[PDB]
Amino acid sequence: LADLFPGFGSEWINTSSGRIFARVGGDGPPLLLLHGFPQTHVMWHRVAPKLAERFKVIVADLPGYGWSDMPESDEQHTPYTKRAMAKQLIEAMEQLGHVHFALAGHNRGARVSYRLALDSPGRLSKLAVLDILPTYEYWQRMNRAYALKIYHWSFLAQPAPLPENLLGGDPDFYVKAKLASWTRAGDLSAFDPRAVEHYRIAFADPMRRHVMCEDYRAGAYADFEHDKIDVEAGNKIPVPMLALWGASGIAAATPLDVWRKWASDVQGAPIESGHFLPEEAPDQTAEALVRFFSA
Amino acid sequence: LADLFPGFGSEWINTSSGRIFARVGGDGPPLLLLHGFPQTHVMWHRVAPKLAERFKVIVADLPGYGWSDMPESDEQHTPYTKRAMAKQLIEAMEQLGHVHFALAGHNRGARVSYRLALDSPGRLSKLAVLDILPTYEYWQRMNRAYALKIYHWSFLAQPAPLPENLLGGDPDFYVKAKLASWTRAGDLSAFDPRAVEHYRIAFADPMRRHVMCEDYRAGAYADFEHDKIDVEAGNKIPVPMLALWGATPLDVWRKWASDVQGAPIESGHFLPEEAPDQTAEALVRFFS
Ligand SMILES: [Ca+2]
Ligand SMILES: [Cl-]
Ligand SMILES: [Cl-]
Ligand SMILES: [Cl-]
Repeated sequence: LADLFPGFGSEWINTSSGRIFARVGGDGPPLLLLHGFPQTHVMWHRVAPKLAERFKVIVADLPGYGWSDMPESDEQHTPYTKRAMAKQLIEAMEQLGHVHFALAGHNRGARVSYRLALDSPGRLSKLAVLDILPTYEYWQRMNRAYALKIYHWSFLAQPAPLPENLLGGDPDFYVKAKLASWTRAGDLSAFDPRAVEHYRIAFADPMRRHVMCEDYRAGAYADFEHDKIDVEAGNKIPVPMLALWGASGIAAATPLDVWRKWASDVQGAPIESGHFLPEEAPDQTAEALVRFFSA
Repeated sequence: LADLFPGFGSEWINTSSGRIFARVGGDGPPLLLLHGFPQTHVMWHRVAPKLAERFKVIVADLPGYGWSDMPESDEQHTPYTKRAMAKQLIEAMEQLGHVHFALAGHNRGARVSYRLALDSPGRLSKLAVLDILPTYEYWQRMNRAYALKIYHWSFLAQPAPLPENLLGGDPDFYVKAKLASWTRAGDLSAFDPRAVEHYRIAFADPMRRHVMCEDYRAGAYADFEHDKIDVEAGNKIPVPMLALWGATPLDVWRKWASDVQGAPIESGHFLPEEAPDQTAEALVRFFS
């Protein structure tokens, strides 16, 4: 497996919940980057060099993903809830001496991020969320057309071992089809092939697949309940926020109008891209982030 | 593979779209019984005898299921639309000289059945549907709770080859899990193991699984649009109808049908296997 981060160090950070793997580079204000599904930390490899010119950049594998440890799950999927993930990443950042930091997330990693902002706003200087709406909003909008367009939220959330058994026959085919499907073009041309191999090797481990299923089960149950509490209470994130989305991404109204309901100081823009902003549109995504976190 | 229909013949019935396999038994007024997913005609083995006491009973594999031939599909999944399946079964019944008949269906076969009633009501003396609502109504209900409970409606409808690739790895586990998970008991104890083996064997064939996905693709697309035309027009089935359901559905069906009665049955989804005495008694009473 390639090293996609020239001159970044490598840390395995202890926490009460298990080790977090990270690459660490640059210097300046601390910025944590969180990937999602079906990826690992390496999906930031096109933008991290540019960010490292201005920030101390911490590129972490989510709890249970990549080279991070995999806690045993439970009947409420607790360790793979976004609440739990956020707590674990807070601990990992305190191990580095970072109690107040900037954060950018994509997909599951973005969900961790906004949940962190709702639970522990004082931890964050600023927050960016890439190509997502809140988990509550994804579920609320559910109807036939959404159910058919993006099916995997309900599929992976089926009780174990249904999705795990289905995914075990030909895992490579599933992971690669997902990666291609969510890009602008519908192919793998956006991705460095060495990055694709990181994703494929992760996905090839049944223990890593089970984590991804627990993640989505959390996404259907507890994470959705946690979000519902907030929206019904009228709680908004006070941390300055950026919402960046792909014009051909996954996230009627614009994602910016959705986020205004969840955040009292939010800006946003689309980028011409599928879901995978940092790989499909690296220059633009890096520029948007640098500008936001520096301003 | 066991013979679960004592005193029934076995016929291959010709149609413009391919052969329909059926077990045929009994004498008297004609009654067609249609299975659904992931089963075959054999799921009626517990109730067909009692019905054959009073009716000529035709137990048919749906187009593409079981031993019925598999018509070639197309980009709109046409031969696995309920409209097209109902046309095909009308032609099969004509080959027997039955142009006015009673019909009971379960799951996918219940959808063929209410579609046949909406399109060609003169074909039917009476109609029974088991443990379904109309396709349009499921889709209208498709919020977070329904997306979770009826996830397969979206998963099996994904474009080929996604569900076919996933189902090939361990088909036996998937078929057995669907069978179990929709019963009251949550296991396979309600089924005859011989019946289970018929279902497993059909499901083990990639071409048979492809047909199932084509059925669910029709279920998400054309079948939905056919139904939506009827609900937007205010069309109600005029045929005398019974809705049985596993323990309202009757209130739903009264919006779709002008002469409908209904009752719950103590059962999970698979009424004719989980609750064979109660289902047979209800069907015999209605169809008599
Ligand atoms: Ca330490
Ligand atoms: Cl989203
Ligand atoms: Cl770019
Ligand atoms: Cl059905």
